[PDB]
Amino acid sequence: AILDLKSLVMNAINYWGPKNNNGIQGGDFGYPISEKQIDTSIITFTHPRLIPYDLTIPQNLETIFTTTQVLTNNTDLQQSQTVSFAKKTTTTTSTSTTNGWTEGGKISDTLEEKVSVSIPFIGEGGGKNSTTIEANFAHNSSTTTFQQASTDIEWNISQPVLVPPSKQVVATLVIMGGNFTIPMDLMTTIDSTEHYSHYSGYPILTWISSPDNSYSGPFMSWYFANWPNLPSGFGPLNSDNTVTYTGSVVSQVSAGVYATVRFDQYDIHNLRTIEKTWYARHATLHNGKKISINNVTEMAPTSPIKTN
Amino acid sequence: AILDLKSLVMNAINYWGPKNNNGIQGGDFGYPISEKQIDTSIITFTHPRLIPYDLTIPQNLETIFTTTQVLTNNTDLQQSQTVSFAKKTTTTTSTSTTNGWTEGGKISDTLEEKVSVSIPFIGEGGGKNSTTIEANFAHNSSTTTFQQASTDIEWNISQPVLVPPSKQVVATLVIMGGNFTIPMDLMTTIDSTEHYSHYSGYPILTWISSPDNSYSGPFMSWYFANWPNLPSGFGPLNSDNTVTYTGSVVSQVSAGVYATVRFDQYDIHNLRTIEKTWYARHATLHNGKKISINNVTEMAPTSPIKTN
Repeated sequence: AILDLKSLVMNAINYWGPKNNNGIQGGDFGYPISEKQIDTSIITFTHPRLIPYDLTIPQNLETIFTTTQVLTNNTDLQQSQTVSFAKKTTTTTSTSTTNGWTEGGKISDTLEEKVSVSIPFIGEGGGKNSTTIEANFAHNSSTTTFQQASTDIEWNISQPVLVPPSKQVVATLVIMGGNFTIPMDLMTTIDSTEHYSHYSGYPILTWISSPDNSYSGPFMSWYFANWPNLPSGFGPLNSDNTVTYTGSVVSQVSAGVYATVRFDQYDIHNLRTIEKTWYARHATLHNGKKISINNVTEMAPTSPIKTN
Repeated sequence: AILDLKSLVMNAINYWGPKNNNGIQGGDFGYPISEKQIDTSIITFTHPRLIPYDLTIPQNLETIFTTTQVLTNNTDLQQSQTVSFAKKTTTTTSTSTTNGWTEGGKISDTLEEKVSVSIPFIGEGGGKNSTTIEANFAHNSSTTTFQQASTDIEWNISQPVLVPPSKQVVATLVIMGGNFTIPMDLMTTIDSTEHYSHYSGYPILTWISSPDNSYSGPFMSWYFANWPNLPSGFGPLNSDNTVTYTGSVVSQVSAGVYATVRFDQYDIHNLRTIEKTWYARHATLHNGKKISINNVTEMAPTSPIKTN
């Protein structure tokens, strides 16, 4: 859920109050306190670290783009022609918080960063492969509301094709992509714009004002970290006197994963019939790398004998 | 357990054999094959990555070292005397494999590296703290046998002490340490010293010799990665045609975590009775950092009022 830090601070203050006065020397804060004696706006959250869980179970892809180039040789000699595709697609991510935080119900500003994520995938023959994908992720620790982000990828596939005389070669670019749900831990460090240092530094999560408002006293992170019902997601006191909270996001990513080119040869005088179909030797991944076409089609690799 | 890769390769070869001859073109390998037709010694394991799980549940410490320095002022004036401790201790780790690998029962050579590990700990008042510890870890992917390593740490604690006339101040260094069980995933990449490339590169896990031994054929990682009973710990085929295996270690670490100094004041003419006990303002961590003494003793921090 979205934890309110103002409430928890108020719960901690009201727990320590009658027992040690929150370490404040003197004063009549009238416990329990009302949310007017308090201003938690001085609390800072470190910009969150996003830790993707690395997907392990291979997924099925489907065709998200197909296009064609036509190469013709109506000459007397074998020609060397290059097939060149350049296609921009857009990887899309939408992200909701499962376990987030705010301070006094506030809604913070959506942030956006690049995250490397593991993408295990199933080639067309059912072959199993492993790659990584870099994408833009938007997140908001303060709502469950989905935050969208987008990333532009260009697929550049170029290679030479050997076209015989009076043949037509048709090159078909196919882009395979899928839909992945990546859960990520979301990591933040609770600090403050103000400290009660003096012997060593302690973030002040809130000054506690007297009911008449004349004087005040500081509420230090020490009392928050050692509060016996501090929730499960808060870490212990760091060397810093800061406290780490670890929340959660669930992200959904929709990305092209790999591209192949298929060649189909025809004789220019009957274009109804394929003479010869073959694949480019390499499929191209989202991240630009080249892998063997056997990893993603129904052909197994193959070798002759070696007679020593 | 310790998986033998020679067996699994042999199981894969004997699975594919009758079906496609392991992609080898021609030849009568007599399936099933015996372990003489095969030499898996060409298989390489990438030097393992060790991924520590970050301990979350705070632990109790005990006193692993205590020593004293005695400061005396038998002069007429307040003196400024520095107390200086330099103590070498040794962090010890012992590590056994839960899920490891070898090739044909071989026992590889124990390796040793520095790993940063999370150490949550309970101060003397029951306060909860978070630090990190860098230690040497020895591991062997091929046995369950414990591998020990050791790391030398110096504790340097120096500060000035204010000693009144005709007082004795006794400074007591206390080092608190504990015993932590860190489980770690162990990560390796199966490659080969030999490749059947030719269209793209495939590690050869083993040449398969004819029964008469005249000729042979290569067994490529493709057949291993797509073998329907490949075990659960192997990842899919990487872009590299390598296969990632992820095993496990369980490590036990015994380390000092923090040091404090307590001062006890006496009058030099009765040394049976403490006048005044107080702490150095800071405890010192294993990694050299300084944290407030309140995080690790039974004293809560404290502030006066501020009258605006």
